[PDB]
Amino acid sequence: EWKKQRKDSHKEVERRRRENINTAINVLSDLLPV
DNA sequence: ATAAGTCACATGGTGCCGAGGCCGCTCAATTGGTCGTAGACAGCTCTAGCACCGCTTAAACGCACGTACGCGCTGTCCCCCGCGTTTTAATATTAGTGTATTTGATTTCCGAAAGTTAAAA
Repeated sequence: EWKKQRKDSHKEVERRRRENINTAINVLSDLLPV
């Protein structure tokens, strides 16, 4: 049924968001003096 | 309108910190069990006892009594000490050295034990 697929896709996009935040934090951290 | 998307919310869970709760290792001497032998015993016979008379006269106890002997006696000699005093040496403190003991690791020592037999009234 389609509703579980909707939930799975929503979960996937949420995970992508969560990963993007960490990637941005890491690349920002790599530039700092310390 | 709705698939994508951001977002916060809500719950997940993973990690580290005590901590009170079980647990692990060891040695005391108990008691469990088991060999083998001191122990009490099993017919026993005869020892030196200990009466059990049955004498004798050698001790012995009293009968007498006697110097010896005692026991306080008594002038007096003496000596011990109660102090008083100077001494006087006994405190009782530190001390490090100089063996004195000393407790590990053997490491020989040697006689109790197991044959084997010498000797033994």
